[PDB]
Amino acid sequence: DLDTHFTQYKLARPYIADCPNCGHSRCDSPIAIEEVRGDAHAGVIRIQTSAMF
Amino acid sequence: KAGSFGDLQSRTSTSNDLYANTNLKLQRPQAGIVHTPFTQVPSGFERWK
Amino acid sequence: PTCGAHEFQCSTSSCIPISWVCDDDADCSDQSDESLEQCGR
Ligand SMILES: [Ca+2]
Repeated sequence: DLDTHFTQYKLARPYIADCPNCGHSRCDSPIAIEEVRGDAHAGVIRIQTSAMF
Repeated sequence: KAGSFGDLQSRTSTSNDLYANTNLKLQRPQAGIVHTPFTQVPSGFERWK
Repeated sequence: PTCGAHEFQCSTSSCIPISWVCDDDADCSDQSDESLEQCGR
């Protein structure tokens, strides 16, 4: 079921954390790139952010 | 040696024990923002490959 | 044959976990999981 993968994700929320270089001057943004992982074999990467998709 | 081959040695694939030296060092956060910046030598397994 | 209690067999001795059924993904080779009967869509 699609709902089985979201049972513990309904209890979570987005957050605002700082990240450098939104525009020019290191904002506080709803999108905040944390822990980019790039150890695959065809240039496919996984990006963890603060927003909820 | 923190950068050569054995900077992360675990006795089996799911061991709770884990030996790891990586020359981790914490730095001061700057100019009034909340983050934890650190500094460590890169991976010795990646350098071995 | 049949698979275990934590696996749902699609067809031709290839089984997937129980949460992997009707989850918008045709994981099985015969795509039996999302069929209108098991999924109803
Ligand atoms: Ca599926």
